[PDB]
Amino acid sequence: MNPPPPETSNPNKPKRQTNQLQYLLRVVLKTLWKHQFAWPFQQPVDAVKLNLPDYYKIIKTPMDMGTIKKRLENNYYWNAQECIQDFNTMFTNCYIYNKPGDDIVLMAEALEKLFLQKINELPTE
Ligand SMILES: CCc1c(-c2nc3ccc(N4CCOCC4)cc3[nH]2)[nH]c(C)c1C(C)=O
Repeated sequence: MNPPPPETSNPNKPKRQTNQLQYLLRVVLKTLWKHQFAWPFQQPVDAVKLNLPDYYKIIKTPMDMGTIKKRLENNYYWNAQECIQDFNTMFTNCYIYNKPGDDIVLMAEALEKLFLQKINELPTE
């Protein structure tokens, strides 16, 4: 069964915009989004549709690029490290749930390298 998706806005959580958060949305997220391997990561894992009944029995901190995008659009993060942490959570969840050699893991690995490539240099303040 599917849990509620991660929140994308919270009235108790303070919002912020930085030059690095604008970078992560405009170039990092939006370039990754257009990659040929992006499609499995553009929305939360639908355990019912994908016939993965154990996915949320294993993954207790789910994360996907659609949630990250909405969070960036809503100024949900305080800084860039908070957003990068969500990207790393998405990738690690995929390696936790699946095994080396799986097609999904090969796709995740390709996207992680491109992500690291792009966050290697970020803008300044
Ligand atoms: C292999 C199952 C899996 C997916 C995934 N399988 C998908 C199949 C179809 C779609 N579609 C979405 C809407 O457009 C039409 C096609 C999205 C999918 N995402 N993602 C992740 C992170 C995993 C893991 C780690 O097990």
